[PDB]
Amino acid sequence: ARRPARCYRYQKNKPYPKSRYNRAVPDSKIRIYDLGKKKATVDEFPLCVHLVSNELEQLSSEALEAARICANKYMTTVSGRDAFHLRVRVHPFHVLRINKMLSCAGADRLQQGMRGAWGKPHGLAARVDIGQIIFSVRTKDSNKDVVVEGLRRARYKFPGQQKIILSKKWGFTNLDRPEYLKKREAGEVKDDGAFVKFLSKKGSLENNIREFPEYFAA
Amino acid sequence: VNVPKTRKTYCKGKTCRKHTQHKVTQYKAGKASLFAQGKRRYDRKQSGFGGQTKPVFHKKAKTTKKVVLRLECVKCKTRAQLTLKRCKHFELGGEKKQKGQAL
Amino acid sequence: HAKVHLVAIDIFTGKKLEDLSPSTHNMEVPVVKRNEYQLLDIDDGFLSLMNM
Amino acid sequence: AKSKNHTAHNQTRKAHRNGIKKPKTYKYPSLKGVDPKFRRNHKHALHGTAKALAAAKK
Amino acid sequence: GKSHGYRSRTRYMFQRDFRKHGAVHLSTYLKVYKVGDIVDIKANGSIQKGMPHKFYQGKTGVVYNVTKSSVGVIINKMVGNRYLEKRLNLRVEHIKHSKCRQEFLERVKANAAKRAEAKAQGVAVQLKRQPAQPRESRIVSTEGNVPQTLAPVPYETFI
RNA sequence: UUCCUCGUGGCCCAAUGGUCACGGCGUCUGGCUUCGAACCAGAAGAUUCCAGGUUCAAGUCCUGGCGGGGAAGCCA
RNA sequence: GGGUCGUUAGCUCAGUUGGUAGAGCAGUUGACUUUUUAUCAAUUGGUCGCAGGUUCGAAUCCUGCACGACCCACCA
RNA sequence: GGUUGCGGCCAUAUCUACCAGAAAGCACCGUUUCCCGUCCGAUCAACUGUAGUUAAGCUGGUAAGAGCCUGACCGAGUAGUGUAGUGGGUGACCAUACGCGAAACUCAGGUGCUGCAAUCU
RNA sequence: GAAGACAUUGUCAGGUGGGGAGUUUGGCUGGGGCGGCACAUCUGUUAAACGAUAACGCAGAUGUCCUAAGGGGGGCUCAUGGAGAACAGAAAUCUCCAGUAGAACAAAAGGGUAAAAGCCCCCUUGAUUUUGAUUUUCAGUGUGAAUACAAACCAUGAAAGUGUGGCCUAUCGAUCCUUUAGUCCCUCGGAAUUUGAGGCUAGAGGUGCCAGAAAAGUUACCACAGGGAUAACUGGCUUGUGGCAGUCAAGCGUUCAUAGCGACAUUGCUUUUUGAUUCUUCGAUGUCGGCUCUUCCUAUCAUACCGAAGCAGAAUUCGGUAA
RNA sequence: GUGAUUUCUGCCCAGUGCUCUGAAUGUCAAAGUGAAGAAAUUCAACCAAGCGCGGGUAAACGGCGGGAGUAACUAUGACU
RNA sequence: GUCGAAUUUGGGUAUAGGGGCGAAAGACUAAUCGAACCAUCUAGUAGCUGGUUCCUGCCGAAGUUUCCCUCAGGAUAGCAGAAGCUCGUAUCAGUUUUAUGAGGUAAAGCGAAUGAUUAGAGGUUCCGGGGUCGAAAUGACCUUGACCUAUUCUCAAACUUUAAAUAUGUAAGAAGUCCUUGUUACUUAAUUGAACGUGGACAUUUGAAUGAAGAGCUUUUAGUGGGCCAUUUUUGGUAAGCAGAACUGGCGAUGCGGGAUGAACCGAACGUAGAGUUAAGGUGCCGGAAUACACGCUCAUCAGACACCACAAAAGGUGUUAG
Ligand SMILES: [Mg+2]
Ligand SMILES: [Mg+2]
Ligand SMILES: [Mg+2]
Ligand SMILES: [Mg+2]
Ligand SMILES: [Mg+2]
Ligand SMILES: [Mg+2]
Ligand SMILES: [Mg+2]
Ligand SMILES: [Mg+2]
Ligand SMILES: [Mg+2]
Ligand SMILES: [Mg+2]
Ligand SMILES: [Mg+2]
Ligand SMILES: [Mg+2]
Ligand SMILES: [Mg+2]
Ligand SMILES: [Mg+2]
Ligand SMILES: [Mg+2]
Ligand SMILES: [Mg+2]
Ligand SMILES: [Mg+2]
Ligand SMILES: [Mg+2]
Ligand SMILES: [Mg+2]
Ligand SMILES: [Mg+2]
Ligand SMILES: [Mg+2]
Ligand SMILES: [Mg+2]
Ligand SMILES: [Mg+2]
Ligand SMILES: [Mg+2]
Ligand SMILES: [Mg+2]
Ligand SMILES: [Mg+2]
Ligand SMILES: [Mg+2]
Ligand SMILES: [Mg+2]
Ligand SMILES: [Mg+2]
Ligand SMILES: [Mg+2]
Ligand SMILES: [Mg+2]
Ligand SMILES: [Mg+2]
Ligand SMILES: [Mg+2]
Ligand SMILES: [Mg+2]
Ligand SMILES: [Mg+2]
Ligand SMILES: [Mg+2]
Ligand SMILES: [Mg+2]
Ligand SMILES: [Mg+2]
Ligand SMILES: [Mg+2]
Ligand SMILES: [Mg+2]
Ligand SMILES: [Mg+2]
Ligand SMILES: [Mg+2]
Ligand SMILES: [Mg+2]
Ligand SMILES: [Mg+2]
Ligand SMILES: [Mg+2]
Ligand SMILES: [Mg+2]
Ligand SMILES: [Mg+2]
Ligand SMILES: [Mg+2]
Ligand SMILES: [Mg+2]
Ligand SMILES: [Mg+2]
Ligand SMILES: [Mg+2]
Ligand SMILES: [Zn+2]
Repeated sequence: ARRPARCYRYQKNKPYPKSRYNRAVPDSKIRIYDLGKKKATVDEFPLCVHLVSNELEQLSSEALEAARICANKYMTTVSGRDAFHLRVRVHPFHVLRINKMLSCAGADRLQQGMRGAWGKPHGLAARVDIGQIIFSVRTKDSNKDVVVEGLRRARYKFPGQQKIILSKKWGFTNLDRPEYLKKREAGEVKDDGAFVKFLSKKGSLENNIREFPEYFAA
Repeated sequence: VNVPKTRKTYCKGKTCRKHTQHKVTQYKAGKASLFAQGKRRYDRKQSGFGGQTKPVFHKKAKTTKKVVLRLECVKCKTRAQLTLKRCKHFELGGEKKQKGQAL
Repeated sequence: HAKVHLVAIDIFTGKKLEDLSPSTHNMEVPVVKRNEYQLLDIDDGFLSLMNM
Repeated sequence: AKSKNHTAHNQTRKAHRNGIKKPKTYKYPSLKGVDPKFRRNHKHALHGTAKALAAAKK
Repeated sequence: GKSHGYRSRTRYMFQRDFRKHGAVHLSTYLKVYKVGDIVDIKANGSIQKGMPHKFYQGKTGVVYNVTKSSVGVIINKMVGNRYLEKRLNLRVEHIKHSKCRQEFLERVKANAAKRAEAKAQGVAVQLKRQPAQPRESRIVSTEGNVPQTLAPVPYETFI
């Protein structure tokens, strides 16, 4: 009953999101966007790998869901439920339209053809570009060989060609492994439950004194 | 709508030539008289055989009529007339609007 | 073409009327109003009403 | 049986067959629409001016 | 059905500015316009009276009439295969002097100066402007500026 | 698919934008009778199928969703 | 053959659109009476056919995997 | 240089928290017969400049301050785009030739200027 | 004999009268019909940063309302949040602080507005007269709407000023006829007076198919001029739908993914189903099925030769070369 | 109009027609009457038939419904 | 089938066209019937189909705007010809530069306004639901939902600070500049201003570039008002040799060489000939032109061979080559 995904493979029309003008859409088949031990500290999982795109297409919501499930299943069963953090980096925001067409024998007595053929919503999708990340995983260095092929096992659920990259960065931060390491060696790195804040040379000095006390405590 | 029963406005009566007090009333058509050239011609045409000769309007579409005021000057006793936009309800003697009171 | 046949009862008399017309003829639709009066003491065959 | 509704095709060629030449210019353009209070002055201004030149060169 | 009003498709064209709402600064009313001034049109969305039609936004014309609160302008409009002149009446809020002329007549009086001065000794004043000439010859030294050798950079992912 | 209609006290329904809203059956208390009915005095109970906008007020005015029912489907 | 769905205690059935099973019939015990049927009270009996997502977790949400119901099916 | 009246450009001028202010000016400040207005002389009205105080207004300064403004071969000649090919690719798309050229980001600097008239240790 | 100034007959007038006569039964339209109005208009977008720009494109709206919801002047500042006061609590009235508009401005939406265009108060009728000029739609016609003046008479404010309806973009109508106001002006043609009638200027009575006919159906008993500008057979593109084959692997299979199956996903092929469009044929290509007859395709039921199994034998299943 | 014989032809006149009432503040043409005016003319009253109002008419044209609860297994519902 | 009767039939007579006749079929009425035949109005009307007769020369289009019961048709504007007229290098230009305006698309942004949206962290409850210690407390501890503060991932045709490229308005002088003083019933406190002038001064470097095949002006009328294709932008649709829009170039209206073959592609547009050189395309043979030269790759039991163009994908291979 689902129209094959090849009918919406390419970006042919402008984004058509839910809004005060759309007002009537189904619900995305994906609901979970973070998997694993999502409360892990920044320094717990240094290694980070990305599933990057080599295409300009639309990824269906349930396609994302199926890849999510398969990847999470493999990671948990093999590497353990608390060895990785999974983060999907796209959201289905484009609504797909369909002109449901009468398919009975003799429906031409009723179909009216192409007249007034504005479609109806039946599905959501996410629009991606070349070089845009789809999946992101952060683990320990000892788990990379498992993760990289876990993603390789997951790539089969998306249409098109997608690469797998080992990011030279620490975790989900925007900093390199050594430069970040030395920055945490000094005191201006102060973590939160999942992410980390950084001291800046700007701002009120008293407030900068209040936190990061060790950086000044030389 | 609501319109006061008096109005002060220009009166070109050759003796006023200035704003003067005017009494106002709603204009009405007035009974159509016979012996007008139109009626006389139409009756002549209808006489004899042939049946209905002039078109008869059916496709009425408008619900309201424009209202026309009849102004009477208290001094020169001349009549001037002016029109207003369309309105479903119209009225001269008006209880003025009051704001502070409730429903 | 679709032609309308309708039956309708008179509001005031109560008698029953009906007709049929092609679905385009625009017969006059009357204007009504329900006006919520109160009834005062009943005198002779007149009534006696009350606004707000 | 539909038909082509509207298009501007070939219209630029049709126009450019006869150049979009500017309309014209003249000395002493028309005083249509200018301040009549100014016109009434100007007409007497010239009225006196010509009489002045006439008497001067007389 | 279709819709072509007097102000259709003017949603963004008549938005005032960012952080420039409110009243208009008095300098506009302090401006003085003579007959024959060439002037641009830019509608002010805060003054609904005497607005120009959206087509004339960003156009330039010639003043032909002055009244107590407005100015008469002449605009050339292309219709069909010719131009027709249109006569407008615009309040000064949609009006500002075209500095193109203000720059221009400085040239006129400058050339007057050069012409008279050079006429005092007859040295072929040479008033006409000239485009950018191809630059003439020159010599470049390397003293303390020994040339630097460059090379293409290899490929790195940089993500 | 379209179009239309309907949803309210336990049941069937009625409803004036201006009072938490009406009838009939039903239920409860007291009375009559050995008892139950019938009969005689009195009462109570409703988020008007789910969300917004209007109004001063919305069952009502209307727009967005749920369930039910009806009509259409012809010239080949 | 394709769509549409519903199957919950011995039987019927509310189930709540995402947290733990409701109600009635049934049967057992007790009170009533010379014992009983009727009447009332209290228990008894439901992992809601197999796998996944899993919110703390899933009969309950849906997805595929059972059985029973609804409509569909050249053409001239 | 300070202050007042009238301004021009309209945050480099705004916002938050503190500190300082000779003289003059400004200000707060005293009173209710008259003109005048309010529930109320609080605003507004009138009189005195006398009884007092820089507390506030205001001005200026301070802040690894928010904001705002300017600039830089920081990002970036990237994104985007006009013209051409019997260019590549199954295709989505992508390089080349002649041209134009950002935004976000980073860093550095600044925190009102000025016209007319009058007055001031 | 009967009947009698009644019948009858003649002329007008009202009623009845598909028995009969004449005529009509809009337009757009992914054929036509049903449906809808894209038929006069307005806001945003499609619309590709001047202007213009289509579709039965998307989200909506108009045939009204207003003596104030118009004009002038003066005073005040809103939504909301925080903190306090008897009944009073989440919502009753009052006070302070913060508050760039997050409120309000008749309506649909978009612009615009803070000593205001918002709220309250005072006075008024410029929503007036005379025709002109200009912008939009545009043929540079009309209609509607709007802009800037001039000549008067006014309103408001102390004044500068503002005011020719609603802050701006929609809210509406030709010829003929009737009717009203002004001039009390012109004519009734042999000469006069009074009724009456006809003219000039300015409005109203309406055409919504909105640049404006007065209008119900059926034909399979049908006719004519035409149309492949246009439907049902066939043919052509596409493959939603139908059919067929792959890739990944959660599970089924006593254990074991791939002996045999295979969800959630995803890549393909065909035109033997049914759809979409209308390119060829309407001065005609005979339009279902059954009977008989020839050839071709392989996506193979059996026969030939082989591989695999959860193939002990038998039976069976999957696959290969093979029409 | 129905179509041998046999056996029967139930209910409905609200609707469309047909027919019969006319004691009547219903409505009405021409003619005739009254008033105003100098006259054209204007305004009234009166008025036949017809229609309106009220009965009959189906072997005249024709029509002849829904929704709930209820019985000692269940089901259904004589009953309400 | 019927054959003694509602039987068959000759002759005479009656009924005639909106009429007759009909045991009822719209049947029959002289091969003519859902209205007979003959002549006349009549050469009836046709927005519809077919045709439209000698040669050569020159110029040479449109399927687009507006209105119409308008959609197979007209009027109107535009494109074209003809007749010319006033003058003699200009009041020019599908062009560039300099100077100066306007725009809200492409891009970008959301720890910036609005809306959507994944995730944790810290506080705050006189104030959510709760539970535990508690009789309670404006008491304490946990948990879930809000609320606030600082962070994080992703978005917008009808969101936005910022903001391109390409297109687009105006100016680059004699109708100009400067000095003096004349007119006016307008304006100013005022010969102050405004507008128009007298007189005087400044010319071929007179105010950027390039071209100008002459410039300007008037009348009249035919045909047209079904379009289509290609690149780029782009709407509905899964898509179409589908339907609908923008700019330019073509076809129609167009031949010639190449793409074997073709209206749109490439090159290039045409009087009749001679000679020379090329465009796009090619040089084994058909077929004019090197089985030229040079560096590498590939063996295919369905190899491959040139844009538009006559298709191919996801996924695999110790085949082979270079990284
Ligand atoms: Mg006569
Ligand atoms: Mg007659
Ligand atoms: Mg056309
Ligand atoms: Mg159209
Ligand atoms: Mg702007
Ligand atoms: Mg009782
Ligand atoms: Mg007839
Ligand atoms: Mg039609
Ligand atoms: Mg535009
Ligand atoms: Mg004010
Ligand atoms: Mg006009
Ligand atoms: Mg005025
Ligand atoms: Mg107002
Ligand atoms: Mg206005
Ligand atoms: Mg009119
Ligand atoms: Mg007349
Ligand atoms: Mg029209
Ligand atoms: Mg007929
Ligand atoms: Mg037929
Ligand atoms: Mg065709
Ligand atoms: Mg078909
Ligand atoms: Mg398919
Ligand atoms: Mg399929
Ligand atoms: Mg066809
Ligand atoms: Mg045919
Ligand atoms: Mg033929
Ligand atoms: Mg044949
Ligand atoms: Mg085979
Ligand atoms: Mg019979
Ligand atoms: Mg009479
Ligand atoms: Mg009578
Ligand atoms: Mg005989
Ligand atoms: Mg028949
Ligand atoms: Mg015959
Ligand atoms: Mg002829
Ligand atoms: Mg017409
Ligand atoms: Mg034709
Ligand atoms: Mg835009
Ligand atoms: Mg964008
Ligand atoms: Mg940005
Ligand atoms: Mg936002
Ligand atoms: Mg420019
Ligand atoms: Mg001709
Ligand atoms: Mg023509
Ligand atoms: Mg023509
Ligand atoms: Mg034609
Ligand atoms: Mg042709
Ligand atoms: Mg050609
Ligand atoms: Mg050869
Ligand atoms: Mg491959
Ligand atoms: Mg290889
Ligand atoms: Zn008067």
